[PDB]
Amino acid sequence: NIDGYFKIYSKHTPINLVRDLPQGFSALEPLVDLPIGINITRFQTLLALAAYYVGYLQPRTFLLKYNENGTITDAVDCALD
Amino acid sequence: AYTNSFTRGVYYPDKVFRSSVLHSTQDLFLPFFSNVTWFHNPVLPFNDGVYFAST
Amino acid sequence: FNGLTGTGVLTESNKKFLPFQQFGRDIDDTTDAVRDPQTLEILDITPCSFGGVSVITPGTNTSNQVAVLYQGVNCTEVPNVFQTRAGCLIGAEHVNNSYECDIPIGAGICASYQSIIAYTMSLGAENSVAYSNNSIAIPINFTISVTTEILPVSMTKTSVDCT
Amino acid sequence: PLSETKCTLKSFTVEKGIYQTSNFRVQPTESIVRFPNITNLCPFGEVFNA
Amino acid sequence: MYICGDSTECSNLLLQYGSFCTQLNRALTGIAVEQDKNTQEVFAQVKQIYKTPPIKDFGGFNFSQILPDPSKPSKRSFIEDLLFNKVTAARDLICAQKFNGLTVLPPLLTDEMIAQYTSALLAGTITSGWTFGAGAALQIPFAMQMAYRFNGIGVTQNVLYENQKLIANQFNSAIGKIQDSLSSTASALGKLQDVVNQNAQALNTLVKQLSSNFGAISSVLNDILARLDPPEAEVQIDRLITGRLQSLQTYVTQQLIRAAEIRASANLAATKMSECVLGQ
Amino acid sequence: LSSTASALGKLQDVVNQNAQALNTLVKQLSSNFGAISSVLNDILARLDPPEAEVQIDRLITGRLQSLQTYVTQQLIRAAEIRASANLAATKMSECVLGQSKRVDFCGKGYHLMSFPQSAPHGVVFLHVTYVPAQEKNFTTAPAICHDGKAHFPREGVFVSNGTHWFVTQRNFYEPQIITTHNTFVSGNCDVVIGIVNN
Ligand SMILES: *[C@@H]1O[C@H](CO)[C@@H](O[C@@H]2O[C@H](CO)[C@@H](O)[C@H](O)[C@H]2NC(C)=O)[C@H](O)[C@H]1NC(C)=O
Ligand SMILES: *[C@@H]1O[C@H](CO)[C@@H](O[C@@H]2O[C@H](CO)[C@@H](O)[C@H](O)[C@H]2NC(C)=O)[C@H](O)[C@H]1NC(C)=O
Ligand SMILES: *[C@@H]1O[C@H](CO)[C@@H](O[C@@H]2O[C@H](CO)[C@@H](O)[C@H](O)[C@H]2NC(C)=O)[C@H](O)[C@H]1NC(C)=O
Ligand SMILES: *[C@@H]1O[C@H](CO)[C@@H](O[C@@H]2O[C@H](CO)[C@@H](O)[C@H](O)[C@H]2NC(C)=O)[C@H](O)[C@H]1NC(C)=O
Ligand SMILES: *[C@@H]1O[C@H](CO)[C@@H](O[C@@H]2O[C@H](CO)[C@@H](O)[C@H](O)[C@H]2NC(C)=O)[C@H](O)[C@H]1NC(C)=O
Ligand SMILES: *[C@@H]1O[C@H](CO)[C@@H](O[C@@H]2O[C@H](CO)[C@@H](O)[C@H](O)[C@H]2NC(C)=O)[C@H](O)[C@H]1NC(C)=O
Ligand SMILES: *[C@@H]1O[C@H](CO)[C@@H](O[C@@H]2O[C@H](CO)[C@@H](O)[C@H](O)[C@H]2NC(C)=O)[C@H](O)[C@H]1NC(C)=O
Ligand SMILES: *[C@@H]1O[C@H](CO)[C@@H](O[C@@H]2O[C@H](CO)[C@@H](O)[C@H](O)[C@H]2NC(C)=O)[C@H](O)[C@H]1NC(C)=O
Ligand SMILES: *[C@@H]1O[C@H](CO)[C@@H](O[C@@H]2O[C@H](CO)[C@@H](O)[C@H](O)[C@H]2NC(C)=O)[C@H](O)[C@H]1NC(C)=O
Ligand SMILES: *[C@@H]1O[C@H](CO)[C@@H](O[C@@H]2O[C@H](CO)[C@@H](O)[C@H](O)[C@H]2NC(C)=O)[C@H](O)[C@H]1NC(C)=O
Ligand SMILES: *[C@@H]1O[C@H](CO)[C@@H](O)[C@H](O)[C@H]1NC(C)=O
Ligand SMILES: *[C@@H]1O[C@H](CO)[C@@H](O)[C@H](O)[C@H]1NC(C)=O
Ligand SMILES: *[C@@H]1O[C@H](CO)[C@@H](O)[C@H](O)[C@H]1NC(C)=O
Ligand SMILES: *[C@@H]1O[C@H](CO)[C@@H](O)[C@H](O)[C@H]1NC(C)=O
Repeated sequence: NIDGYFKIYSKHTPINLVRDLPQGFSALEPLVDLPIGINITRFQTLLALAAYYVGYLQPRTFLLKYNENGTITDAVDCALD
Repeated sequence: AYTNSFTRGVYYPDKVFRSSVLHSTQDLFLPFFSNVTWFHNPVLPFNDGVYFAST
Repeated sequence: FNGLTGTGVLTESNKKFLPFQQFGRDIDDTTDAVRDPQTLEILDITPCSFGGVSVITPGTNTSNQVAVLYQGVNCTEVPNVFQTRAGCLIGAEHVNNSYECDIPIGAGICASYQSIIAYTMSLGAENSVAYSNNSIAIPINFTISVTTEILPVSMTKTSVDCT
Repeated sequence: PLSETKCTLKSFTVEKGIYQTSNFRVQPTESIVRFPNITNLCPFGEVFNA
Repeated sequence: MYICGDSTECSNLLLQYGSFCTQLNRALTGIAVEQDKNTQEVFAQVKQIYKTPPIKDFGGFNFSQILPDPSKPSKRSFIEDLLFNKVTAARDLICAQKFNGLTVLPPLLTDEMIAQYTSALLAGTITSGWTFGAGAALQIPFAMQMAYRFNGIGVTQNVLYENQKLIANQFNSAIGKIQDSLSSTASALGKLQDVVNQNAQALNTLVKQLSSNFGAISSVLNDILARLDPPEAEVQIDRLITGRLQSLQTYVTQQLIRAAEIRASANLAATKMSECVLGQ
Repeated sequence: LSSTASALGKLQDVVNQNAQALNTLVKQLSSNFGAISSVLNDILARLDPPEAEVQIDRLITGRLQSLQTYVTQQLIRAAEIRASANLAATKMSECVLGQSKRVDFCGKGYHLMSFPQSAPHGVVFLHVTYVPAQEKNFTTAPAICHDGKAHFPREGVFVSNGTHWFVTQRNFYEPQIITTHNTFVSGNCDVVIGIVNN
């Protein structure tokens, strides 16, 4: 949520490993941009008749690399080492 | 139950095409080699945007 | 297109834009390709032709006619048209000879008075020495020559105040 | 062109050589403006054609 | 063009800044002319254009590595091909121009005449020694030329005439070794790549300088002109108009400063060519 | 020199460059720079001290920028002239006061002397050079072996006019009869290429 604009990114890719998050890269493409204008602080997930990771977004600088077809192949974190 | 998110959480920042170029971007990203909290009803806070992965 | 402005020449394009991805951009952060928001077709943009203008003259004291050189542009669109690799001349006639030439033009082409002819400059007279492994050529008569050269050493001393 | 050379050099005699006079740009013949389709018109007959 | 393209009010505002558009063009023209003079000063030192004869009786020495090959793309002599391939066609069309008043002019002398000059110098050196720098070239056997050059450093001539085969073999082996030295190592050509990198980076910085607010509302002239009223928008324009002048002046000054040292190096190269090649 | 003009190009170019720089600097003094007028006295006599300072500030900053530009350009030009003066000093010390054995430094040929002459803002040299001509080519030989001993020439080169052999200096045709006094022996004539009996 950026200054009243809710943006949704996503990705659906099959994975070979079944242990944890595999090693590799997978970019995300925007789908929905909605300016409702609600400044949120708590959220939940609902169900009917398991396991979901959660991470927090922080300001940073990256160095993205684009291939010949405009798809990110890799990125470098700037203030790491 | 912290897990090291190796190289996950990178998205296209802007609605612009680019080919064979290296781009320096400043946006809300997930820092590399960070900790993700494994979960299993439990409500979670929403600071400024959440990266939600699931099986 | 979709608010962004500019001036250029539009051409059909065959790039590989991603379905959600609108328009391209060059290395120097300059627009290079666009997607038209009516039929979703890739399109290319070329900067419009522009360039300097030069005048080649043989001197007012000699004659009163000149040639006009348009640097750069492929001169199909310019209001004896001779096309070179640096713009194109107007007012000079091409020849198939090569002379050690007067004032240059560029890219090996140069022009001179005769009535303003443009050609390709020649390095010099061509000769081949008759080399062998059993003969030497020795001079018999010498000459003494005098050569002048000019070297500046200083200029005028000028002082400028502020107040 | 000779008169332009004389004016830009600010003299009545020009020696042998090449001089630059000005630059030229190909002016735009017309303008093109493009916008997406005009959908989802506001309902105005509810408060007018009622 | 660079300060503000295709705008009328911007041109009217710029016209009141005096003539801060003419000395820039004059300085750039002076640099461009001096660049052609630098190239003309070094190579153009031979009167005629000599060529090597089909005779290849050089006493054992093998110059085929450096003599031009007729069955070549541009009559270049093997080594020059490696030199050109190790540095990062040029005839396709005329489109070397950017969006915002950036033009690149072609050099007066193309590579063909440079190759012809070098070939003429080499052929004169081989078939005439140092006699082609003073007056007219006189033929002389190559072995005798080597003998006199040995005599020029104190070593008597009869060293050559009794050790010709060993010296020929050593020369051929050295020419063979320089081949591998040039082909394998890429860091050797480290003085011709710096100029290209510096010029490209300077031009890139100049282009990227355009998208800066400089204290105005936006970095695009059209939006400011078409969103503010004329009587008020004048103040915002004359911040960009002041920033672009500073950027362009900085670029011009840096170009002059870095061209001075190139001129010095070209003069040194001319001296080396005139003294080390045409003589001993 | 008396008839053909336009030979003193460099000095004229220097003078023209300096004069044109001064002219543009002086001409720059007549621009509004966004103020009301290009003369201080008019603004001074028309406006009031509290609100006449903005125009003066604009004029001051514009003129200061122009003056800085002129000074920098003059510094570059002075450095170039310094380099030229250093070269002229070297030539004066090395060619006038002696003889130059380095090729194509003073003239096109074999140098003999020079004479300096003054000029409005520089110096002019008059190099005297030696240049040969009227070529003629003979047949040569590396060394001549007699009585089983291979003789080489002390200083010169072997030539022949069809029948006989002579020793000549390199840069002039002076035939001399071959003698033990101007040839030195070294080894035997069995490993040299080009030995000629005589
Ligand atoms: C960029 O897109 C092109 C498609 O235009 C990709 O080229 C295809 O590559 C696959 C993989 O071998 C081939 O099976 C197709 O035949 C290719 N298409 C052609 C030749 O038209 C190219 O690989 C892509 N580059 C990437 C993803 O880096
Ligand atoms: C707006 O409406 C027009 C029709 O009025 C759409 O044009 C169609 O475009 C598709 C491909 O994009 C073609 O296959 C159809 O033939 C077009 N229709 C006609 C009648 O020619 C257009 O796609 C719509 N959307 C936009 C953004 O313009
Ligand atoms: C040096 O000797 C050579 C060969 O004997 C001369 O070269 C040729 O001279 C003939 C004279 O009839 C010309 O027809 C040829 O064209 C010459 N060869 C070439 C390649 O031009 C040469 O003239 C002699 N040198 C002098 C000064 O007479
Ligand atoms: C060497 O050159 C000089 C000058 O070129 C020759 O001297 C000339 O000889 C002719 C005939 O005797 C005279 O008419 C000229 O007046 C002389 N010139 C001068 C400057 O006095 C000289 O003969 C040549 N030597 C040889 C061997 O050819
Ligand atoms: C309300 O009804 C009127 C009467 O029909 C509409 O006006 C006409 O509508 C038709 C059909 O769209 C058009 O072809 C005519 O050009 C309209 N004429 C005028 C004078 O408007 C009107 O569009 C309807 N809706 C509203 C909001 O007024
Ligand atoms: C001069 O050197 C060249 C090397 O460039 C020699 O040419 C090579 O000779 C070897 C020996 O058989 C061949 O295997 C190569 O294929 C040749 N290469 C080329 C490009 O020709 C040449 O033989 C040498 N000549 C002399 C007289 O020494
Ligand atoms: C100047 O432009 C013309 C055409 O615009 C060039 O001539 C060729 O024209 C055909 C037909 O349009 C094109 O397919 C070719 O690509 C053009 N040639 C090239 C090299 O692009 C002409 O060559 C251009 N002038 C120069 C010096 O390149
Ligand atoms: C080569 O030079 C020699 C030496 O000058 C010539 O032989 C002399 O010729 C003259 C008359 O031409 C005789 O008087 C002498 O007796 C000869 N011998 C000597 C030792 O001087 C010879 O004729 C010349 N050959 C040619 C072809 O010019
Ligand atoms: C100058 O070159 C010629 C031709 O290359 C040499 O003559 C050759 O000498 C060798 C050595 O005995 C013979 O095997 C060849 O048959 C000769 N060639 C011909 C065409 O007869 C001559 O020896 C060389 N002279 C010098 C001093 O190097
Ligand atoms: C030069 O003279 C030498 C010695 O007089 C010659 O060498 C021998 O001469 C004799 C007598 O004519 C021959 O029978 C031999 O065959 C020669 N060679 C040897 C190895 O003894 C030589 O032939 C003469 N000519 C040259 C060109 O050297
Ligand atoms: C976001 O929170 C601030 C206070 O932290 C609040 O003033 C603002 O209104 C919120 N944003 C929205 C869109 O309500
Ligand atoms: C992740 O957690 C481990 C264990 O508590 C800790 O050592 C590490 O520093 C943490 N890293 C981050 C980025 O929080
Ligand atoms: C014009 O040129 C001719 C030949 O170059 C010359 O004789 C004449 O003096 C020149 N006239 C002027 C006024 O320069
Ligand atoms: C030069 O020669 C070619 C063919 O030899 C010919 O086509 C061309 O017209 C000639 N150029 C001129 C200016 O006559």
